[PDB]
Amino acid sequence: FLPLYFGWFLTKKSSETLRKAGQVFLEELGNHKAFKKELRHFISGDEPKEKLELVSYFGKRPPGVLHCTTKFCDYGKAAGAEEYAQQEVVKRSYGKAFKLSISALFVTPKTAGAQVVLTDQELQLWPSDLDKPSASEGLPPGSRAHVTLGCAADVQPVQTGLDLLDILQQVKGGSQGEAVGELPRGKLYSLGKGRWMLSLTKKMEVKAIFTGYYG
Repeated sequence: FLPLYFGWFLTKKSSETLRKAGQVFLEELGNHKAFKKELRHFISGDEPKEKLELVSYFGKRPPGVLHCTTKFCDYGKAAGAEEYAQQEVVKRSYGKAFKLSISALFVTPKTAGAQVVLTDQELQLWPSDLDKPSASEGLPPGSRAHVTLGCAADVQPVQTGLDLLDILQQVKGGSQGEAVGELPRGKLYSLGKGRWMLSLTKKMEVKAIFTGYYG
């Protein structure tokens, strides 16, 4: 019977490779004071001065090896769960390997992730009844696809996908900056309100298995 959720779980090698790249990006935001000051300000505003390690702040992360979620099923209880799981494409894809393209890394006051750009084949596994469709209104299907690398202590890692969409909505408008500058792996954008996106000069391909997770 049905899992807590379905998704693509990264292999040991790829999970550590993405983990490290996330870490380094947090350290770059934290090592340069233009960047840290602004993130620290939309995190804590005018709270008592306090030291902040971004890698520590984003220490919380959903259980299990790193993953890109498709459908939350809650063991059959969530809406659309049986209809998702009965699909031949899902049955067929279970236990099989995929490669996920990571196009960007992003951080907000609530979360740290990697944007996934799904192939057309992988989109056949993307559900069509996701919550808040207004949030991705006018964006291609599969826009919120992501791997959550960390989130702040009182944030549900589901927030990560909404944070990504919000960034993609702003960049569809053009309220993206010109890049604040270059980092080793690409152009860095300050979108405002403590939101940062690193657009990778070259996409990272990470290996993963499509399967189900139990709690």
